[PDB]
Amino acid sequence: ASMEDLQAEARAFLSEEMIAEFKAAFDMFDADGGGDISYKAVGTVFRMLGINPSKEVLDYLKEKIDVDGSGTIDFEEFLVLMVYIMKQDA
Repeated sequence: ASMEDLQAEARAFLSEEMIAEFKAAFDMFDADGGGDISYKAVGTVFRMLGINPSKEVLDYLKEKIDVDGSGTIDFEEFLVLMVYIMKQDA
C-alpha cells in the first residue's frame, strides 16, 4: 500500500491506545518541539517502546536525513511507518 493510503489506514488499522502510546516516545523526543522529531531520533523510539523495525525501514529514516538536512520527520510519517511494521510483526 502507498504511504498516502497508509495515512488513512494507520489510524484505522492501529488502536487508539496504540497511536497514543507511539506518541509518548515521539513527543518526548521532540526536536522541533512541534509535532516533529528527528529521523535519527525516531529510530530510538522503536527501541524505547520495545518495537523492532526492519533494516529497510531503518535505512528509510537515514536517507531522509540527507534529503531534509535538518533531519525532521512528522508524527504522521512516524506513525504511518508503524502500519507495515505491525503487519509483519509476529
